[PDB]
Amino acid sequence: ELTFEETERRALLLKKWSLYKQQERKMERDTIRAMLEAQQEALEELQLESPKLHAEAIKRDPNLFPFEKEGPHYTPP
Amino acid sequence: SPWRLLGALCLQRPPVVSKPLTPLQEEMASLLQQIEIERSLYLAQDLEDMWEQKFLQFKLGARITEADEKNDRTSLNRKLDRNLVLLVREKFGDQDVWILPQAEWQPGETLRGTAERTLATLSENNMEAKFLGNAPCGHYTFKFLGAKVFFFKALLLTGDFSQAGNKGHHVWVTKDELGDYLKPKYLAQVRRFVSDL
Amino acid sequence: LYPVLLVKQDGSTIHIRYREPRRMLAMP
Amino acid sequence: YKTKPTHGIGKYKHLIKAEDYEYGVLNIHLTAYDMTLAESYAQYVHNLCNSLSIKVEESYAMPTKTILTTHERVVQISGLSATFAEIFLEIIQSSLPEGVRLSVKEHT
RNA sequence: AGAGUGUAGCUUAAAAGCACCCAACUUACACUUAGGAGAUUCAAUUGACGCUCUGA
Repeated sequence: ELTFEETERRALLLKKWSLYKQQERKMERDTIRAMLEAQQEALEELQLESPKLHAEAIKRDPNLFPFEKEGPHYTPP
Repeated sequence: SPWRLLGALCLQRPPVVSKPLTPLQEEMASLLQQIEIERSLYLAQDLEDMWEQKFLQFKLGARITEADEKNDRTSLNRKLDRNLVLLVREKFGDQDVWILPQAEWQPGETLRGTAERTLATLSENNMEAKFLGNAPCGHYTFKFLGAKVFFFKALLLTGDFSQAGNKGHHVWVTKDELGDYLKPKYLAQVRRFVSDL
Repeated sequence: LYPVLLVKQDGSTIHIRYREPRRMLAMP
Repeated sequence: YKTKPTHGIGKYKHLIKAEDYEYGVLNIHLTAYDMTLAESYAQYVHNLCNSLSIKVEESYAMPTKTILTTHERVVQISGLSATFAEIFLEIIQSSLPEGVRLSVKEHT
């Protein structure tokens, strides 16, 4: 069983987590849009200042098929 | 017109240590744990004692090797919970600005080749970097005769950063010291394509 | 399920939801 | 009716599809010690994909292998732009919670 | 220094509708049900606080 005070604390916990992760996704999306527009203007400037390099800017590196990179840890070697 | 061909590279050292959980995330961890027990479906004391003393005997590697240095900006291990960006002071004949590592490229060298050369040009080390694509991350043009500087991006897989006491001024800046070290708008906007996270 | 720390070969402790809290696992 | 201006006002099958450098089919493999962590990261990456408008076909899983167990998950991806791929995988790299294995392997 | 100027992400919306998120059902997405946050830059149609562009 449970009481009223713990239920109220749980509801406030849900509310504050909603606010926290809303700020989280807002900042993530802000970074997304900021660096995406930075790269778009970078490509536009590259096209303007180099008519033969924008064609080779779109090509993709062939070493990404077996991509590999490990995540974080706690106790570094 | 006479154009000054200049490229660069905004190196990225990923965080090896995950960021510490905020107390809000700790509260949500407690909540998810308690609901986990609520939803779960079914001499131990000696085993528990042996296991807790096994936990205690070995000391966990500190997640923060940063509090003790306070001055090791040249050290590759300045920060762990966040990314790091290489940043070396440079002195020009007419300018002296804390500038992201640049390099000179020729039309016979492609941008990827210029970046690969820069990987070991100024660091004189055996660092191991990785490139994703030829799409740049920033451009900044300052003229006196035209010029342009391309800020690329790379990720460090591993690094044998020998002779860390280099004659240069390589400082690892994550996000905060960027604006402190790079005043002009052509250099203080690097955070727009540096992953702040 | 419990938060047991695990290391594969080179001293990289990672939490895992594992039965019977060992608090330290090492793969030889 | 055929001869009326309102001919074909009710057709829908043309509105139903039943069946520039860009990637192929991309498989993200997530092998993790935790069912909970694997599922949470799968949900997170799927949410990122469907927020960034990435064609996701499947989110299945491989069968378990015992030799403790590691739970495996798959995410299918199709449709990337030059800068879009960079942002996508750098976000994936930076948003990996704890001790999980990513992959950008291809089909077959 | 000048021009465009200005409602939370978008609105020939006038403080609204779409968007946005977590929780449960989902492998997952989605649906649905529950909840969450949000703005008309400051002074009298006008001036000045912030953003974009044109230059040094």
